[PDB]
Amino acid sequence: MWQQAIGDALGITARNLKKFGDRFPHVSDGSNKYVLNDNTDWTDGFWSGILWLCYEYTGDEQYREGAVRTVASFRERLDRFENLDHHNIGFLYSLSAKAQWIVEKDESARKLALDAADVLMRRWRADAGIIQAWGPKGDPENGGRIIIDCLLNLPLLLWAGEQTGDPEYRRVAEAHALKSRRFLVRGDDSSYHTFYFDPENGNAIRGGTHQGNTDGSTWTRGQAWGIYGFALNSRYLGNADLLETAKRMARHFLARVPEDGVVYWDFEVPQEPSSYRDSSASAITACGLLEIASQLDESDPERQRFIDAAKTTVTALRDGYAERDDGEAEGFIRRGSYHVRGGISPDDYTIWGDYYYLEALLRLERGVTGYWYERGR
Ligand SMILES: C[C@@H]1O[C@@H](O[C@@H]2[C@@H](O)[C@H](O)O[C@H](CO)[C@H]2O)[C@H](O)[C@H](O)[C@H]1O[C@@H]1O[C@H](CO)[C@@H](O[C@@H]2OC(C(=O)O)=C[C@H](O)[C@H]2O)[C@H](O)[C@H]1O
Repeated sequence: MWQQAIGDALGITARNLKKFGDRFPHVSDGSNKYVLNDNTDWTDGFWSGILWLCYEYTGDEQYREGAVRTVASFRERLDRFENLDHHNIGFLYSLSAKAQWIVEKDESARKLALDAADVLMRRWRADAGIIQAWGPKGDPENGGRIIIDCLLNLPLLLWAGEQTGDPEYRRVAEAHALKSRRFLVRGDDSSYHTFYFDPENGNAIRGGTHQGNTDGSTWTRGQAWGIYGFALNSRYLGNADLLETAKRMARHFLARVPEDGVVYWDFEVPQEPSSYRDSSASAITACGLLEIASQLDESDPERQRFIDAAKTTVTALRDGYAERDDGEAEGFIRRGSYHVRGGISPDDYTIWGDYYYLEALLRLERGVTGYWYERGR
């Protein structure tokens, strides 16, 4: 059912850890090999997250040892503040530092994650009323810009608050999430990728993207970040509207799933085989669907509908996109897309797609929920 699928991921990760050594996988680029970086992108945490996931599934120290080393790398990355002037602090540290604390209660890890939360919390522009996504403070173009991806960076702040009792975190967390819900989600339940606000007064300027097909289109990964993001924020904040928004976006997504069960990179481009896909968006949604259901009561007949939608998605990814552990392939699922608009890895492995695909599996097979919040929140 789910064991075989997890088995391939397990074997692939085992080979990868040895081959990658201390480096981090990002995306493939025209082949079955991952392009590695020295912990300098926004995705390094997904590697740490996959290693932690494999460790919890097998108990095999080879995975933990690898994950532990990535934690040391993140400590050094924070120390020399390298490529951290971004909102992705959550993506980077929730699945690495925070994960280790969620996994084994490592105090050193905990503090590393809290330290990361601090630097991120400062990304909040009291005026704009939002956590600046990309660029430096007051950038001449991105000072007041929010990307839907940012919702996944909030759990690190929400977690820090509960661990520090400091109300700062939660306040800024909810402010950004409500702000996103109001300006990133559209009236037909679709969503904008990013939204711009005046840095000075904070007024709403417009919604748009440089990644989705058009400013008014629906980039599937963006819709996915919203589905999982809003659901995650609904858990921490006990916010029913955020949960409703998650459900709305989920139904919008599901109604546009193609015949083979995996989505194209954008809902507004030609929905046919010649268009590029984004298996990572389907993977993210599977997790998001399960997160949503977990917040619903059994009497709610929609709960099982989302659980089944999730199962169907994962099975679809497995059957038509998953790689077998053939001793060479380095990715879990094929046909993810980084930047179709730009021709950058438009049909490749994406480390985030792999992580969510694996998180969905461990959630479905073991009930493991990733590292966005303390197990059992
Ligand atoms: C400079 C960054 O890396 C570039 O590398 C590209 C490489 O991945 C590809 O395989 O080959 C290309 C040609 O050699 C090579 O240029 C990418 O082009 C990348 O776009 C570029 O900037 C990064 O872009 C991402 C996405 O816009 C930024 O934001 C992240 O995006 C996403 C997402 O879902 O795609 C999630 C995160 O929340 C968000 O931060 C990165 O910040 C930026 O570095």
